Amino acid sequence: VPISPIETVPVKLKPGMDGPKVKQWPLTEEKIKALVEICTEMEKEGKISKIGPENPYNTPVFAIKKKDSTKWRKLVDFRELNKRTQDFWEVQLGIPHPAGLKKKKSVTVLDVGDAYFSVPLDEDFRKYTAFTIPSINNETPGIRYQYNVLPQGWKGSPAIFQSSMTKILEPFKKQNPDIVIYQYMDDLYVGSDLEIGQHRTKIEELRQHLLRWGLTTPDKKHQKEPPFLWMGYELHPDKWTVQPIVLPEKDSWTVNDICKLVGKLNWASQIYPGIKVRQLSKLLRGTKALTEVIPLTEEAELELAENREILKEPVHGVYYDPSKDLIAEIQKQGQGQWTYQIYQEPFKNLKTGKYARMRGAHTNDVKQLTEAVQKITTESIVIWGKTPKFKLPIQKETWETWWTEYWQATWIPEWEFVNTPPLVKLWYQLEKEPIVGAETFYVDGAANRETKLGKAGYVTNKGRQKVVPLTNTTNQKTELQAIYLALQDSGLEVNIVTNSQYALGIIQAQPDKSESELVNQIIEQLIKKEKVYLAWVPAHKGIGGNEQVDKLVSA
Amino acid sequence: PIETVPVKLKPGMDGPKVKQWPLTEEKIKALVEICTEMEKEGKISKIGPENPYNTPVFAIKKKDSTKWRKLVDFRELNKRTQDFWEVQLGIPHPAGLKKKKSVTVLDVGDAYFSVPLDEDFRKYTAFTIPSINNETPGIRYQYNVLPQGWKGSPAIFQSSMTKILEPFKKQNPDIVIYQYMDDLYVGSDLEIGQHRTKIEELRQHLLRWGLTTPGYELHPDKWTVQPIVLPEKDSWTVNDIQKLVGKLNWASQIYPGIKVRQLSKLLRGTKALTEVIPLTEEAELELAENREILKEPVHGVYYDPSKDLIAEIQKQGQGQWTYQIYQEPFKNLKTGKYARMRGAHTNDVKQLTEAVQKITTESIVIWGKTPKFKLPIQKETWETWWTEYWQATWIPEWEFVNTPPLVKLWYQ
DNA sequence: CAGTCCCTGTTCGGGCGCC
RNA sequence: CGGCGCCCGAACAGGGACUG
Ligand SMILES: Cc1ccnc2c1NC(=O)c1cccnc1N2C1CC1
Repeated sequence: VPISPIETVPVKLKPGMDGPKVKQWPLTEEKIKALVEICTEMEKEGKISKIGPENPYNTPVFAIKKKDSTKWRKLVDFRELNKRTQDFWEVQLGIPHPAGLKKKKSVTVLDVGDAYFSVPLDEDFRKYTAFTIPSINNETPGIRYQYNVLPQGWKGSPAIFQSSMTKILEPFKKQNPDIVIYQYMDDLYVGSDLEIGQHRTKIEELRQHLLRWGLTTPDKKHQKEPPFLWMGYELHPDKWTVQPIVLPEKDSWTVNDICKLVGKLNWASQIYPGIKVRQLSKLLRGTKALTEVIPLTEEAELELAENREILKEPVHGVYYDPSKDLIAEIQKQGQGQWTYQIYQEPFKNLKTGKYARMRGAHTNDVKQLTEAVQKITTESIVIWGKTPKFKLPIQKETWETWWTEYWQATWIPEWEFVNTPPLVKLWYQLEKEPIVGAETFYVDGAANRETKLGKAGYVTNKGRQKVVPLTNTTNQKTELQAIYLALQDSGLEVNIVTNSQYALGIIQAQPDKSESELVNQIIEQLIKKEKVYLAWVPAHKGIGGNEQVDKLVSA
Repeated sequence: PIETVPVKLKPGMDGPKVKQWPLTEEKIKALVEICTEMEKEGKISKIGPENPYNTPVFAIKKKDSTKWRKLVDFRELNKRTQDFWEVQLGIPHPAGLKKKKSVTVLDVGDAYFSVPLDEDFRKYTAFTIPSINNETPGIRYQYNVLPQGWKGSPAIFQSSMTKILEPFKKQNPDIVIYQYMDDLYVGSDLEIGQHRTKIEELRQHLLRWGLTTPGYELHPDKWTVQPIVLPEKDSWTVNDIQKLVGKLNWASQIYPGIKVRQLSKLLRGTKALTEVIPLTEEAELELAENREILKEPVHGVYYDPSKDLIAEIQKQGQGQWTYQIYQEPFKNLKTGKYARMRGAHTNDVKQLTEAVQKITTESIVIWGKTPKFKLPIQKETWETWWTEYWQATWIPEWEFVNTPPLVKLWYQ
């Protein structure tokens, strides 16, 4: 008989399946003789057992290596058993963001020893565990065994651990509403606004409650260690910061250097305001080999520069104060890049960040702002569970004009104006009605699918015509092309009639920037005009100068 | 100690494994206090990692209500029981419900909490209450009684319902009673005072039969259909004839007797857009024959029970929204328009949310079925706030569209 | 009535960043 | 071996327009 620590989880098996039987695959020769003994150790502690007849089960060994260890750690591979074991609802849903933590007067960390081996495996599943691995080289054929606890690299080890642990902490928590625990892996972090000694009181009284279930918590544990080091973070009860970032100054630039660079910049971007990755992100476009050679452009270096000066001085985030409003203010950084800061007391930030993402073939600043505001609301709900008040570089009239005209449903939550140039503007508007006494251009363009060849041109009410031959083009491009013509050749006010539903869709959504140089040009002309009314009619309905245009362009 | 109708996820498919979306602290609190109270009542109970299934949950306040209602998005579960409920037990849909001078919707879902649930099925009601900032892990439950918003819940409670209602239905044979999910639709042609009284009376029926019921009135006899209509004009600019002809071409996708031929010839030269062009008579007669073809009913449009309904919504500006319900393109079972809804002139997502709800409601009152929406909105926008404006106990099916407007002219 | 193209617009498998 | 953030490249849905 062994003994019985803590409530067990009913692990089942994927219906219509049974335990694995496998041949061994290579692992290094020196250290593995050690586990032959180590196995006998576990025999006495309750972590292993065996039976001869009853196990049709066998498992191999394949591993991954870790830096920074002063002693060696044994391991076993259930990968075949893994693939054969029921799925769980995973407990690690991701991690809290430091900026989301409420400020706590006292914060300690207990580290659980024998954490995984401190948890009882499901009685009946215990059977499925049996495994075998080479002695030193080998001598006699061998022997085998089963696991009585949570096995390394098994799925339920993390799920069931986390849940069991949770169950244990629950009564302590309920008897202690104002303590605050958070569990990451095998570490617990406790905190309170109580006084320093009654705090250490509850720290031991909890090591008690953990012990009563058999969870060992040593005293190398440190109140005298915070800042705590967690996932790139440095955490003090009062303030948090990213762990220190090293930016390569290397003269030799390979695309993989720029990659690691960028990753470092974004991670910096959660705290250091105003990080721009754009040109560095441009280098990465469409490269075949990760080892290729690339030079830095003046832009990418000027960015790298401004960024180096941002990283120069250090900085820290505060924590969240639920009593006070959340404030998110966004500044336009240009070239479709955006930055935002989220703070509560002015000039003290919880966090910063970028929104650089260019969405769509043709877009504009209002849209991009709307998007950033959305990204940011989401981030705010995950972290603080509420939406910030927004401070935005856009006139309430600008915005009102946009959202109220746009065909899609669109919205920004409660927000106010900040005059912090550059201000976000709409660079042109199309008229809602035809313009009297403006010349009227009927436009067309056409291309032939086979020859990829075509022409773009127009006819007007004034008698004015044009047809321009064009090479290596498409039907869409010619229709854009014709509108471009009508713009270049027209005065400050103009009505343009197009039968291209495509082109009309683009211009009508009022883009200020495009991937397409031609659209960019159309845009530039659009911005130069005083009044532009752009209309659509169906093709080959014999309409207007379009039947006339159609003949001339289609000829 | 009563029976339990076994239930099965229809063949081949597993339990819903869908992720819980982040909640606001407001709503996480309301859910926590509701589930802890519901645990105490043994309605639901805690679960482990051995249950790998999930349905999303959130909370809402019904229209003009300050009380938090829990709401589960059972759509994936509802699909695999979809076959359970649809093939096994049917609810005949009153074609008269729509003809009532009034229809009230009472929320009877609480009743479902009486009945036990098949013990083998319960692992499929699994839901996580999320935590702010991932501070705690999720609080996970599963359902002991008949879970609200699942379609099996009104299916299994069918007998009991027909029972509790039969006194009233018998005593009041002329009142029409429909049941769609957690909601019961009760309607009558009675003058409104005594209607509201008969509703109070029914509230009493379920009250003394062991039910609680946390305005709801509708007016289906007054529901109007939006016809397509060409403008009445004195003088036509070129631009007028152009917009006319193009619109006319679309409408002719719907009604085939339309001809643009003579109006097209009206557009012949290259003329200034704003020039005023007189209408030839042959075209004038073609146009008038068109306004005519546009007052009739579209050939061959009738509801087909087997097909899903589809609703399309267009944003028309200044608070107006147009919609169309159809099972096949261009054959519309209904077209309509909304204006000055809550959110008008300030929040589009709120207005659209409202719209989706009114459309779903008529869709249920009319075919006893919720439509699948094509929503004129970006995906991300919608997901974020729609969760904020929702007052309904059900959740339609939706997908997202971008349609720069040439179909917008379902309105002037 | 099929079968070709040109646009635009989310989903899924390939490297950095944080464990 | 695994999640998250991002960037990079490939496969499907909507729409347009041509081949008799
Ligand atoms: C890494 C971590 C993750 C989540 N929460 C905490 C911590 N550790 C802290 O350093 C911490 C710091 C300040 C406030 N709360 C903290 N705590 C919470 C327990 C009071």
